[PDB]
Amino acid sequence: EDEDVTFNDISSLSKHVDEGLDGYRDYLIKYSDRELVQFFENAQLKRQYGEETETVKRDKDEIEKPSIFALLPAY
Amino acid sequence: QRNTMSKKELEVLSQKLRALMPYADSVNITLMDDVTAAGQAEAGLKQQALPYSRRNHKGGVTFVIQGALDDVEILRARQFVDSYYRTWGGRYVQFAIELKDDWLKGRSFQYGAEGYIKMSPGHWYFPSPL
Repeated sequence: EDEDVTFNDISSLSKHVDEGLDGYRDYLIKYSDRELVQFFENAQLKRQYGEETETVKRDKDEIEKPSIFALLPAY
Repeated sequence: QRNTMSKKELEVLSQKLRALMPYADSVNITLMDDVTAAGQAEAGLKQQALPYSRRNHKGGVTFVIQGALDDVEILRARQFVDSYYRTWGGRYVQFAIELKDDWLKGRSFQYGAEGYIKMSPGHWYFPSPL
């Protein structure tokens, strides 16, 4: 409800909206189980023909990356 | 090169050795060349095709053999070194043999004078010049 800032551009608006959902995104990520979340993320992207092996295991602050559309089923 | 003695001193040395060895009638002292020793060492490593590095010191030469050697290489090296040691002993030339894994475990890195190691995408280490 704060009209305290008005937006120069697409990215400024988009980020302002995005940062608002994080109170919900936290709650979903607290209780889902990350291995599913990542599995779905990699699946909606067509990447590397949808599933491929990983030689190396490397965790990339994946907590802030994950889309809500990935989080919901896992929860 | 590394010994400075007179003939008299050498004779005295001879006689004292003879006193230590009551079964020997005499001890013959022979002067050998350091350059010869070092050269025969390096020639043997080339002849065996082993990869190596050489380091020089005021009183010694060190050959460092390190990495992921194959079992044939390890066999050859063990045989050669064992032969050399029995001829020249271990005082002047030393052979350092080290099996070890590939450097930095298969991380990627920037190896200049300002190098660094990637831990993961998004993560830099900057530990030392590489």
